[PDB]
Amino acid sequence: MNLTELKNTPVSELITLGENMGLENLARMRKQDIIFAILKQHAKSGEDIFGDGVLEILQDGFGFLRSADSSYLAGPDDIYVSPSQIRRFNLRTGDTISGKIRPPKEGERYFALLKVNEVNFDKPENARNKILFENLTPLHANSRLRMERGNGSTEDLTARVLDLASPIGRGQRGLIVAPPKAGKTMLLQNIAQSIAYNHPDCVLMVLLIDERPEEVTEMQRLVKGEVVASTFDEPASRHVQVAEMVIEKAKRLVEHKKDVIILLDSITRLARAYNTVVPASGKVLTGGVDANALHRPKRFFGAARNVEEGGSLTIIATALIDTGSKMDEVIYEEFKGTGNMELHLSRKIAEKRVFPAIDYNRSGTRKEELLTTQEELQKMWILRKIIHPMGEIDAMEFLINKLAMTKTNDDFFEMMKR
Amino acid sequence: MNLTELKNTPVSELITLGENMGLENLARMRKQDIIFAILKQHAKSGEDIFGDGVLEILQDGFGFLRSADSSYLAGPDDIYVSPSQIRRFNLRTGDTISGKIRPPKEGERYFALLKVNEVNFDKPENARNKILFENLTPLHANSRLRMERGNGSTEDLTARVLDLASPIGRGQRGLIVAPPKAGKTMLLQNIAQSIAYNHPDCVLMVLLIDERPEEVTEMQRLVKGEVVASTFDEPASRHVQVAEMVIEKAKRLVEHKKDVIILLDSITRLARAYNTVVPASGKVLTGGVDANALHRPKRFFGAARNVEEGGSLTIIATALIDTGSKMDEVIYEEFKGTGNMELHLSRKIAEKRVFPAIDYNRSGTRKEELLTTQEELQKMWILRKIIHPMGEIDAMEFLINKLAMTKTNDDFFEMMKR
Amino acid sequence: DTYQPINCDDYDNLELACQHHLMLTLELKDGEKLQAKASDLVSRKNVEYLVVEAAGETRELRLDKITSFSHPEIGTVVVSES
Amino acid sequence: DTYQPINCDDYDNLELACQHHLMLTLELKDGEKLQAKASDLVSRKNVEYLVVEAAGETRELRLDKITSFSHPEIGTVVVSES
Repeated sequence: MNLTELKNTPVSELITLGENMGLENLARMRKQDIIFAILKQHAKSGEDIFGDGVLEILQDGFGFLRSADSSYLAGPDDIYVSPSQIRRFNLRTGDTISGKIRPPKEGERYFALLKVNEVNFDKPENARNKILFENLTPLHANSRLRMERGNGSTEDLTARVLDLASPIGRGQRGLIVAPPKAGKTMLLQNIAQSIAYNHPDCVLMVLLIDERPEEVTEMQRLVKGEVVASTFDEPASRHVQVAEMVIEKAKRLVEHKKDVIILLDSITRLARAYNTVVPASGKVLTGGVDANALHRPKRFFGAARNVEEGGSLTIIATALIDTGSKMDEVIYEEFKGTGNMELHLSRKIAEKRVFPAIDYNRSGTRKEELLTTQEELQKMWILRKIIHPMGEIDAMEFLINKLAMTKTNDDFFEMMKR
Repeated sequence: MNLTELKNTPVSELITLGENMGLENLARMRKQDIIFAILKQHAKSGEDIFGDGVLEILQDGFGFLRSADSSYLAGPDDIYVSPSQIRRFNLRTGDTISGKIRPPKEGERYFALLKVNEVNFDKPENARNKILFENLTPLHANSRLRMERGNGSTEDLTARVLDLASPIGRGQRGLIVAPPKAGKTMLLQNIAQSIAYNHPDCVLMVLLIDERPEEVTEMQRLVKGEVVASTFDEPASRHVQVAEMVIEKAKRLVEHKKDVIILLDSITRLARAYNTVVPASGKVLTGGVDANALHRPKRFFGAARNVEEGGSLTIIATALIDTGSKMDEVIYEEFKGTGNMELHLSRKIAEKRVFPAIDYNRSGTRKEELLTTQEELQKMWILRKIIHPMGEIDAMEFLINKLAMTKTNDDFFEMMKR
Repeated sequence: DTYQPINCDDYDNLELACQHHLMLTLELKDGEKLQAKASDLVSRKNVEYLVVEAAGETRELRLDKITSFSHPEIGTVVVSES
Repeated sequence: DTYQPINCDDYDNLELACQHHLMLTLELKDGEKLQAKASDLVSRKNVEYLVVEAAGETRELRLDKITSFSHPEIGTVVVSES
C-alpha cells in the first residue's frame, strides 16, 4: 500500500492491520518499526508499494527519503537511495521524491527506491532544468500577504491589529521580539490560521525547535499544512537536521516558482543548538557563543527573499528577550538589523491580560510603500501619528477598543476620519 | 514463603526465623544474604516460593527482578530472568513481574523465575497488547490534582498556598526552584502527604538523588506509597540506574491507563550524576559540564505528559540554585523553560522564618484555564492583581495571615470579595 | 480448554533443544512415542505452538499436550503442570 | 515511441558493471546475443544512452531496448517494460 497513508493512521489501526495480516508481537514496538514490519510482510506478497518523502543526502554520498510525519526523524522505514539516483537525476537536499519502492535485499537494511515517479511535485525532466535558488536575484517584497479573516470574530482582532501595525509581504524577513509570557504562541497560531485561510496557494511551513510535546500536538492539530518539530528531549544535532531539512525543502520549492512561508519558533533556540553543535573556533564572545557558531543561523535567516523570476520565500521568525540568559541576549543583539520586518511584544500589555501585546509605537516594517497602496499608506501614517504621543499600554487599549465594533479595516479608517 | 514479606520483615525477626529454621551466624551478615540463605533453606524443604520485582534488562539480554525495598540495588536475592522469558513474554525495562521462583542450581548464584502470574498488575496475555508509551499522543493538563486537604490544620496551609499559586494537573511538568535551607524538604513532604490523602488511586513515587540516609529513612517512614532513594555514598552509576528504573516503571504503569506521580529531589543531582557517568563528547560548556550529558536527564524530565488515550505521568522535580557552583547554575539554565509548572522558593522569605517560603509574584502555571473553573480563575486573577504590586515577604505574610482565618479556599475567596 | 503457560525450565529446555537441533523423543498426553526433531516455536493468538518437521510433514501442535520429552545426550525433563 | 526510464536497481547494476569495467552480454529485443564491453552511460536531452563496443566501435544504445544480461558474479536481471 501507499507509505504516506500508513504514517497517518492511528497506532491501533496499524496494530489491527498487522494482526489481521498475520503478524504478531507488534504492540510493544515503536510506530516506525510497526510500519517497517507491515511493509515487509506486504512486500512478501510481491505487490506494488508506493512511497514519498524528502531526500536528505549524507556525507558518504547516499541519501534517505525522510518523512515529514515523524518530523524528518531517522528510522527503519526510511527509503534508501544510492548515489546512483542522485547522479542520474540531479537531486539536492530537500527534493520531494515520490515513487515506487522495493523491500530490502540480503545485506540491505532499509527500503530502496525502484522507479522515481515525481520529483518536487513535477516530472524529473522538467525538475532537473530548474535554476538553483542561489542564482535567483533577490528583490524587495511587493505583494502583500493580507491576513485579515474578514468574519469579524474576536480571533481576527489580533490579525487586524498586526496588519495595522506592520504589513506582511511575500518574501518578507520577519522577526518578533517576544519576551516570556507575552502570548507569542497564540499570536503564531492566529497568524497560521490567517495564512491558511486568506492565501491557500502559499505553502505554509511551521517548524518548532526546542518545544514541549503538548505544543507540538496542538500545533499539529490546529494548524493546517505541514508542521515539523523538535522537542527538547532530542539533542542539538536533531535541531540542526530539522532546520536544515526544512530550509532546503523551502528553497527547492521556491525554485519551482512557489510561495513558501516559514514560521520559525524560535531563532534563539536554533542559534543555541548551532552553538552547541559547532566545533570550537577559539574565539568566544560574551555568553559562551562561538563566533563561527552564529554564522550558521544566518544562512537560514538570509534565505528569505523575493525571487524576481517567480515565487518567494518568507520567514517570520521570533526571538527571545530578557529570558535571564545572556546567551540569548547576545543572539538577539547580533540579529538586530538583519530583518526588514520587526514586531515588538511587551510584557506590560500581557500582564494586564489584554491581547495582543504588540508594541505599536516601536513595531513596523521597512519599504512599506511597495506592499500597501497610496491612500492606505496615508491612513496608516495618520494613525501612527495620532498613536505616537500616547502611552504604550494606553495606545494598545485605544487600538483595541477602536477596533472593537469595526468589522473590517477600511470602515475603521472611515470612522476614524469621520 | 513470599519474598516480598521477607524483604518487609525487620532484620531481627529475620534472624530469629533463620535460627528457628536451622541457620547460624546470620547476625553479622547483610540483609540480602540473610534473605538468600532463608530462601535457599526453605526451598530445600521443597515448598513453592512466590516473589516479585521490577525487571531490569542487562546488556547481554537477560534480566534481573530488582526490588523497590532496597531501592533497586543489585544483590544476591534478585531473581534471574532468562532471555527466553523476555522473548516469550514481550517484557521491557520497568515491567513489574510477580510469580513463582526457582532455587538456583549448581553454577548459578541467582534465583530463577519459574512461572509468571502477573505482569504490571495484569494478566500476561493482556500485557502484550498495550501500546507503547512513546506512541501515545501527549496533551495539555486538564484534570486538576486538588492539594487542599481542607481540614483547617496548619499543615494544610502550604497545600492551600500551592493550590492558590500553581495548580497541579495530571501530567503537568513541574519545576520547584529552591535555594538552600529554604525548607524544600518540608514542601515536598507536605505535597506527598496531600497527594496520598486526596487522590489514593494515583500511584505516588518519591525519587531522591544524593540524599543523606536520615532523610531517606524519614521519607520511607512518613510518605505513603513507595519511596526509592540513593544516598550520596554510592557511585553515580547507582543514581543513573535508580532514575532509569523509576522512569521505566512509570512509563509501564502509564501504558496500563494509570496515573503516576514522581516527586524528584533533585534534578540538579541527577544531571550531575549523568554528567559524571557519560563518556566525554569533546565539547564542554561553562562550569565544566558536558554538552550531550544533559540529553539523558531531559528524556527523564520530558517524559511527563497527559496522555490522550488514558492515564497520566506527572513529574515534579526540584532544582537547586545559589549553591555557589557554576555547574548547578548552568544545569538550571538549560532546564529553564521545559516545565509547565514553575514554583520559586525564596531564601529571603525563609530567613524571615515564615513558611512556606514561596514567591507568589514569580510563580505560576502555563494554561491554567484548563484546570480550574471560570469563577475560580477570575478569583485567582483578582488575587494575583492584588498581591503583585506589593513586596515579596509582605505578600507571603499577607497570604498566610488571610489563609489562617479561614478553612477552605472558597471561604477565603468570599472573604476577599467582600 | 484455555492454554496454560508452561514453567520456565521446561520452555528453556525445549528452546535449547530447538537451537541445538537435538533428537527429541516425545511422549504426548496419550503417551504416544514420537521421534520429534524440534527446530523452532511460535506464539499466535496468545497461544504458544511448537512445530516439528517429523518425516518432513512439519506438523504444529500445542505445548500443554506434551507429557514428556527426552534426549539421549541431555537430561530428560518432565513437563511440570504447576 | 515515448522513452521510459529504466528501474533503479537495473540502472544501478548496469553502472556497477560500467565502473567495474567487466565483460558483458547484451540481448536485444529480437533475442540476439552481443558479447561486448560497456564503457560509459551518458544521458543527453533527457534520454540516457550507454556506449558499448564489440571491437572498440563505441556504439550508443538506448536503455529501454535492452532485454536482459548475464554474468556469473551478478545474478541475471530482466528489466520491466511497464
